[PDB]
Amino acid sequence: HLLSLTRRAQKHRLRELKIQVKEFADKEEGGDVKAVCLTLFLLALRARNEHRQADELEAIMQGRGSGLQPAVCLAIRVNTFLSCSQYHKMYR
DNA sequence: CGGGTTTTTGTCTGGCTTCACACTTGATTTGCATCACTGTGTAAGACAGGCCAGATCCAG
Repeated sequence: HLLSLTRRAQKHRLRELKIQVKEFADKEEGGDVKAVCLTLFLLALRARNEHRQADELEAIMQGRGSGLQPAVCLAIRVNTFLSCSQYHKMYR
């Protein structure tokens, strides 16, 4: 079952398709394999109605800091009736 | 009871990455320990004793 083996074998299996994608990228974008594969996988996720994972992927492709400032954490801790102990529990 | 037919993979091989890898040291940020209290335990039932009430016996 593919997507479960290790490397150097799944390659040997998908070598034909990989060289075809390489030819297509060379013909279209001259070798921009990374971007075209990213777009193909994003649309493949969107086809199966998996917007959450696709959004997470397109957000991490930037690699960004999704950290909340302490004001927002304080607002959440106050306006939701949370004791400091339970908030610390959730935090850890 | 073991001859063929496909996966499943470290390998050779040297030349290239993005990553990895040694003292400071003063603040700076986490992470953990410490201390005085806490809330849930939350209505009835069995029994002895005193008390009159009306019944229990006694008298000429």
